[PDB]
Amino acid sequence: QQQQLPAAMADTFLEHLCLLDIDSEPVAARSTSIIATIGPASRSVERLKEMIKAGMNIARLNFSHGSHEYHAESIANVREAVESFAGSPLSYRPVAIALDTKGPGSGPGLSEQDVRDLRFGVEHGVDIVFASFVRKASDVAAVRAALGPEGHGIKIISKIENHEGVKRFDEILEVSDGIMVARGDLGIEIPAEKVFLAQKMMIGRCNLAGKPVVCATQMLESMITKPRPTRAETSDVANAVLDGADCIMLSGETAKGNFPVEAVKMQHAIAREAEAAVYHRQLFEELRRAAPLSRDPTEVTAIGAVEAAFKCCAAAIIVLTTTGRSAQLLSRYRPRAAVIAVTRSAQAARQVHLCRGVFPLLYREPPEAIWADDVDRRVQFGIESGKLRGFLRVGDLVIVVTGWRPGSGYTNIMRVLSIS
Amino acid sequence: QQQQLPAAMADTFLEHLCLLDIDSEPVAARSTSIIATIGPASRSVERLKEMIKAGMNIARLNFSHGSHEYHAESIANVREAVESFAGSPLSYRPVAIALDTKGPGSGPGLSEQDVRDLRFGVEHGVDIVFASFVRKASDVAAVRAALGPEGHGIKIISKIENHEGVKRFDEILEVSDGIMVARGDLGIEIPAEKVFLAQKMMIGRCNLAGKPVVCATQMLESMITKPRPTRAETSDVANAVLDGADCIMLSGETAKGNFPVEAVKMQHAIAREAEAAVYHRQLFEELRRAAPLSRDPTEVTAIGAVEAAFKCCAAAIIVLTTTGRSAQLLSRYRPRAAVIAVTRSAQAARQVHLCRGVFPLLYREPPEAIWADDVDRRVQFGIESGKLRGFLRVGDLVIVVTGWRPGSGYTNIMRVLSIS
Amino acid sequence: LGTAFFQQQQLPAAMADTFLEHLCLLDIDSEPVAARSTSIIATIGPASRSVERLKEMIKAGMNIARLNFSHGSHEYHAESIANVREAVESFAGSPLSYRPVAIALDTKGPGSGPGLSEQDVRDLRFGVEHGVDIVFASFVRKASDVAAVRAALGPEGHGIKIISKIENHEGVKRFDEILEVSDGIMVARGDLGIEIPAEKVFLAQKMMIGRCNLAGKPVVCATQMLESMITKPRPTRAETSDVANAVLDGADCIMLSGETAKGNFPVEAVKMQHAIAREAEAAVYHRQLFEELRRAAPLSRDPTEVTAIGAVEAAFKCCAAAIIVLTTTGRSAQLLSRYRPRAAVIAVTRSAQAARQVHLCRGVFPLLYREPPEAIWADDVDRRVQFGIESGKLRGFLRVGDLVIVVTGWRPGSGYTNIMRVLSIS
Amino acid sequence: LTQELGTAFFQQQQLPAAMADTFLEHLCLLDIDSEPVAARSTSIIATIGPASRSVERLKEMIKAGMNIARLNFSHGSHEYHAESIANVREAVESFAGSPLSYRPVAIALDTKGPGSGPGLSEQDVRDLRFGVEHGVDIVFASFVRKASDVAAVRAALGPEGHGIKIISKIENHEGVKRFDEILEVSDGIMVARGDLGIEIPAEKVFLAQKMMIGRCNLAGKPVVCATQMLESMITKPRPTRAETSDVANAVLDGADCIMLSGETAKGNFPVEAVKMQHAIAREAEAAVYHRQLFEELRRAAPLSRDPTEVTAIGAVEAAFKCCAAAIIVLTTTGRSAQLLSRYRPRAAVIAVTRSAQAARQVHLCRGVFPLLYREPPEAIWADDVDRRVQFGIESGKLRGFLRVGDLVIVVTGWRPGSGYTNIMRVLSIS
Ligand SMILES: CN(C)c1ccc(S(=O)(=O)N2CCN(S(=O)(=O)c3cc(O)c(O)cc3-c3cccnc3)CC2)c2nonc12
Ligand SMILES: CN(C)c1ccc(S(=O)(=O)N2CCN(S(=O)(=O)c3cc(O)c(O)cc3-c3cccnc3)CC2)c2nonc12
Ligand SMILES: O=P(O)(O)OC[C@H]1O[C@](O)(COP(=O)(O)O)[C@@H](O)[C@@H]1O
Ligand SMILES: O=P(O)(O)OC[C@H]1O[C@](O)(COP(=O)(O)O)[C@@H](O)[C@@H]1O
Ligand SMILES: O=P(O)(O)OC[C@H]1O[C@](O)(COP(=O)(O)O)[C@@H](O)[C@@H]1O
Ligand SMILES: O=P(O)(O)OC[C@H]1O[C@](O)(COP(=O)(O)O)[C@@H](O)[C@@H]1O
Repeated sequence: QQQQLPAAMADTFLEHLCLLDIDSEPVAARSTSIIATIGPASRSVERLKEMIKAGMNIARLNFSHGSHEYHAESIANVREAVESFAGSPLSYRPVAIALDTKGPGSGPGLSEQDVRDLRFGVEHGVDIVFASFVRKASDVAAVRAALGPEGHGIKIISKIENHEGVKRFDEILEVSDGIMVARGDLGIEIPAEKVFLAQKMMIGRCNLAGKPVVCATQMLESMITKPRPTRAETSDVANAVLDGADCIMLSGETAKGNFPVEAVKMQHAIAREAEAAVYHRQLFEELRRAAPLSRDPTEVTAIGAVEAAFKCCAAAIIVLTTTGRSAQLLSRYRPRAAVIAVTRSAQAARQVHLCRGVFPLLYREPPEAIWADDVDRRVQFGIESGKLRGFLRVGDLVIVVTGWRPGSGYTNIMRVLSIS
Repeated sequence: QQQQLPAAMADTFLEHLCLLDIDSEPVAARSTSIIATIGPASRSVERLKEMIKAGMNIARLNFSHGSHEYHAESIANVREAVESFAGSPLSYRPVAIALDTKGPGSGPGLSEQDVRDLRFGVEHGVDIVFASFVRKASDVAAVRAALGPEGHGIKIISKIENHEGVKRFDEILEVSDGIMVARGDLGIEIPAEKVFLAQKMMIGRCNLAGKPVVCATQMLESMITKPRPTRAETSDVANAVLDGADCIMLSGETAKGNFPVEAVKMQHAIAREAEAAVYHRQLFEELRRAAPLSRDPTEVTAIGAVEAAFKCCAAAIIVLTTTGRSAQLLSRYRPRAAVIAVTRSAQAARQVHLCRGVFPLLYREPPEAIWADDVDRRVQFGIESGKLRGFLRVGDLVIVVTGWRPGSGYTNIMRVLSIS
Repeated sequence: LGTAFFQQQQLPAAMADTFLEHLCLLDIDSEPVAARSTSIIATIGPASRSVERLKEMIKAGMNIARLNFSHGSHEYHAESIANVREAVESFAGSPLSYRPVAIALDTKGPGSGPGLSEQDVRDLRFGVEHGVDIVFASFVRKASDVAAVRAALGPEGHGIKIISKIENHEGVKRFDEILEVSDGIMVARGDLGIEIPAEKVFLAQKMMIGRCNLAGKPVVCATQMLESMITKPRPTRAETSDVANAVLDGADCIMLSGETAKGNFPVEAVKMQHAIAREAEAAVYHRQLFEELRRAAPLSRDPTEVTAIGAVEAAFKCCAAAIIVLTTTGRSAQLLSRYRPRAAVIAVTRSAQAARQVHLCRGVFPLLYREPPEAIWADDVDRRVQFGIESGKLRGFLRVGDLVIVVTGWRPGSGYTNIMRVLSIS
Repeated sequence: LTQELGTAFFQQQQLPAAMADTFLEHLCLLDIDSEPVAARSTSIIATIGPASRSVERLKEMIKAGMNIARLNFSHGSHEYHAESIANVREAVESFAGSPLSYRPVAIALDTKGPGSGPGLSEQDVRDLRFGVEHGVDIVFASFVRKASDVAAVRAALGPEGHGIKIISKIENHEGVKRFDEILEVSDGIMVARGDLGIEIPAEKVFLAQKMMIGRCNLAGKPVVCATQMLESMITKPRPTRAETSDVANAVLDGADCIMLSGETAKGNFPVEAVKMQHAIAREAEAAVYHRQLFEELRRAAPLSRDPTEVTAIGAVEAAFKCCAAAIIVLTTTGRSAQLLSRYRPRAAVIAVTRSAQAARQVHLCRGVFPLLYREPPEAIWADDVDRRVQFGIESGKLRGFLRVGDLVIVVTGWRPGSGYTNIMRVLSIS
């Protein structure tokens, strides 16, 4: 069979490793979202469109370099390239816009420049903030305050860049929306030979907590100048996916390199192969065993849907979401099935890329008179969207996750549907 | 906590054994159905009513002793005592009627008397047939043929009573509806020291097949004369439940003994305690791992519902059934939650006692004009009944299993309900 | 390779990856070949006082002889000890087939008051004077009760093993403190089934056996195991079930109280208990049992404990017929037993008391070495090795090629075990 | 007063992370402050070239932890490689003054390959005969595609080259497909990712690496991870975040050896790359989840009636039970040490042998620390055995392996000869 299914059927992880096949082509859609740093090499509207077609999910704006005028233009080009595909909603791919802060610099609270960068992001409608150099939970609260009452929906991903941040990780993760393993600065503050330990630990604690985790810095570094990466670069990218990272990131690879689209395509290729090599048998059992009991129907429905999808090898789990939460809760159980999130919120659709295996679609049509009808219309939108994108074929089984009443947090239904 | 919950939380079976508490009272309803052999000591309509209140689920008619007139009278008195409780529809407990055949005696095929006995059972509306001395799959086919065209809906439980029956078990189970470990005759054909091996093997193979299994003969033998059983008798009963038997049975204990109701009450008491001592953590994992993948939504919904019920420690899994199949498929995954089956079929309600943890409700209310309304009215019937019988309290969580259109084999929905 | 050995003593059922597949692979035609591990304790009464009949019970597999001091005078029980030791030493002519038997004293109990009853003090002093090996302390409810029994033994009764009978609710609740100070536990289901609901007795049994297995201390299942056999020649289906399940639960010993003491079939009950125990031992799922027992056992800096886990692991790897261990106090063999190997722990000791007492730990087969000590200890141990090997070649335990694990020490005495060595037979 | 000095232990070398019941819990328990204390297991293979040819710099590489010296026969004349052998052996035997701290180094020959078309290359025949004549210990057979290719290399060595270990470099798709037959006839495998990354898609190389390492771990045969491990260190003093990651992951995957090519052969930081590979490998070994690794390795290993194999599993089990500092094994061929290594113990497998070749070759097995016993054989073998055993104890005492009060597992045999191992004995230090 295909997509490492004989390797996934193995009773032991050693058996699984021995059953890995280079000829077993991956068929599932690429789960681990790609974050591309936008710079001179990736700012043109034609090239940005190419990167979207290549699989860029999030666009990073590094506020360490660049003026507010430069970054406002970065956003416009990004938006314009994304919106050119709006004419065909069944194929429109949303892209999130993230702001990577410059950092507290001198050491104390939040830098004055960062307050001005954060209020700019709020004004320009950014979805995610990569908080540079977070060392404690008070640093996160300061960033949340710097966004104000308008920046409430914006996701805060804390960049762990030093030893203090690693030690105080649990308090930072509790108050953050997710973590970024910013290996660049981290490789300097702590010994370079200990960085993998911090990466693997953070990814593990994030997987345990259900919160997104981003692997960052020098993933395909040689591709800035060369058309093909090193054997260690392909290895690192594949291992970040195998470790359980929700996102993979490109810095100078897409910002100032000669091969921006090629780095995106390469990251996509490796991530797709690594996802099929995931030992879901033990991964799901351990994730389920580790997850505490829940009396929230959204969480209870998530584990039931993931279990049901595993049983029939469901091609996708279509979930109707409003804030992204239902999709995030399905993602935490790491299913082999694609979590197709259908939401009317464009912000939630962009943000849900931080979760692994979540494929957002934006329902652009107005709500129907009968809620039951409007719900079924969105389920069909996700079936039609997944059919033209290759996710679904006729005769496939899908798990459909819905709620009992309109509004966020009412998810409670899982239903087994047969395609067409 | 109560119902061996600290013992169930343990990561290892040894830790589970060490965590068993005598003071941890069981709270869940008694799953393992009790089959009581009706004889002179239990013929009384007055006494039958007491045994129904004591927890008798199935009434066995041993055709080795007794005339057709004697047994048609026993059935008439059983049904009289059962329909006396039909005034309260939320608390009406259905009882199945089983016919235990005399056996092939000599051997050319099915005995001449058995053909008459089987024709009688069909005419008298029996639900289950205990086929005595089954040695091959041809023996089962002969019994099904004997049940003519009318009797095609009677469940056939094959009594494995000899060495040939044990050897040819897999072919017999494939054609049977379930197995009875008839240890009486079995303990004579094969060495008495090897009977436990055959019992444990058959129960294991039946659990793996999802088919019911009955433990029979000398379970509380001393209680025929004495008011209290031996330490080995309580042990055997508890161990049959721990082994994974769907049903426990009383022969002379209830048919000709001085303590018929007391034996039923005692079997109930032991079974309730043994069910709380079940290590569901490994049991469910092994049962799930062993069960093959399925493209049947009834099957897929069952594993999703059982997984969702474990996650929240759901009070009960309310399933709407017609043939009892949906409830049986939930039972095979051995949930801690009570599978409350809500059916309009009187026969299916009686027969569903063969599956462990299935609590049937006969829905006598008239069909509503709108099917979705009728489904919800039936779903609420299960909630009303369980809540009345102590199964449910307000604020509890239940897993509700339904289907997309009316008619059997369309089950595909699992929905997390919060009581009242 | 062993052709018939593939379908043998539930080996296909033991090879299974899951316990459910293990249950499905159990075969009635797979005859057990290994020696019977779970020791049998027979209560000696009027039906079993006869020296002639005692000899039959020894040949039938009785390992320990119980003296119930609830009935009988000191003269009545001293005669029993003489009858027993007489039958015991009748087989001493052939030391290679010499089966030692332990003598246990079951106390009457504290009656109805705080402290050890006055009769119990006399009974315990009697046992010390008569050289009993084990004491079944009736109605133990706390760790102070055990200390009182140990004090009543005095300076002479130091080697005597104290098995605490848990017979009531207080004893069940205070189990961990009682086990810490006891040498082992008896699940005295008779009295226990009265103090706590009869439907909760199996819970207490399974818990105690589990905690004893965890602690490495012996555990005895007692009362009404083959109760119907007091009057009838064959037991009930529930009785064979209970006996088999006690073995499957992990009990080191099975007992016959009243089934041998006053029943028409004393030898037949012993033979039946032996037959069931042998079948149940082959049905043990050693794959998960050993993994769980190893995982649960704490790490140790004691070479006797470290050697035990290494020897049990080595025996599983090659399907060693037996693990021959050279003990002095029965500790090295007890430490091997706690890891529950499929191989027979053949204990070779010069201590007659330790040889009798080592019956309390499951799978331990004691062989009293009567030959005199050689001038060189580095010669003595090597001859003590061959003594145990030839007892297996006589008793059927071993055949040519049947590899064995040999457990010895660096110097002679108590607790200097540190060597495990893989030996090939002939 | 605050007598918890065993709190410092159990908190070092990822011991809290190793004690976890689940692999997720293990990942969550990994600590950057938990310093590794055990000796570095995964052997380092350094490619010798212009940057690493001087005897002076070779001595620093040996002190930095180089275990095997690779001679790439794709570049270089027979005169150049023979001079490299003299410079290497000269630098190695400079430390022979203290046998209790002498570190042996193996010499490997990496062949040029069959070139353009089937059959063993004509240059390779000359190269292989040269290696035999010059006493090489290992041969990295370039571009092995089937079991016949291995047999051709074994034949090309001749009757003299019988002890030489043959590590087959899997460099193409055919080699990956026909892996099981190649491993059966090879002494070990090299995951030569350089050539491999060209023959098969670059995104599928990790799959081939992880599969090969897994099958090698299953078979008990050594496995080497090769090509671009610390590539940026050829020019820069510090590696990339992906390079440290890849090195650590090769160890975590279960590779017995890690390798440096241009990194030491033609780079500006040869010693620094060796020191860096050592640093990462040491940290990655403490992060190994031995709890499931040992259970899976034991479960997967077939039952054996060979006492050498039975003693190995018993010794590894006994070492985990007491957290033995080291497992001292007496070996002649290196087989007893290899069989202990396959079960992947946390204890250091200290191999004591009188064979200089076996001592060099035993570096291919992970966690095997060879010490060459130069003392003369005693008249009675019985005494001589417990003095070679004591040599290992005194060697560990000096080399920081053994502290007083520690426990060691000692693995010996019943008679002098290969494969006669059958004894495991628990010894307390000093
Ligand atoms: C304490 N001692 C002496 C022990 C005895 C037996 C075993 S065992 O045979 O390996 N063991 C049997 C019990 N199961 S299990 O409980 O998870 C269970 C798995 C099923 O698949 C299955 O159908 C039924 C059961 C089951 C359920 C409730 C009570 N009883 C059995 C786990 C596996 C031990 N494992 O570790 N310690 C063990
Ligand atoms: C949540 N995330 C981060 C996870 C990722 C992957 C897996 S997994 O693929 O099932 N997983 C891989 C790691 N092994 S293992 O560590 O026991 C190991 C078993 C071997 O047989 C073997 O050859 C090598 C190893 C091994 C690998 C890395 C470090 N030290 C040892 C266990 C099984 C997870 N299981 O639970 N959580 C998992
Ligand atoms: O995933 P979230 O953010 O909790 O919200 C998902 C919600 O979407 C629905 O499926 C559809 O309802 P809406 O009309 O608000 O879109 C709800 O029933 C469910 O609560
Ligand atoms: O258990 P069964 O035989 O599959 O029957 C359950 C059936 O009953 C329902 O739950 C309700 O419909 P009806 O009771 O009107 O047949 C169906 O949707 C489902 O297919
Ligand atoms: O059973 P124990 O108390 O652990 O002792 C076993 C003893 O066996 C021996 O191998 C032999 O002891 P002896 O020569 O004194 O009989 C000792 O080294 C060890 O102390
Ligand atoms: O590693 P190998 O080839 O199995 O050799 C191990 C051998 O070493 C010894 O300990 C000593 O052997 P030598 O005297 O031949 O060196 C043997 O008893 C054992 O058989």
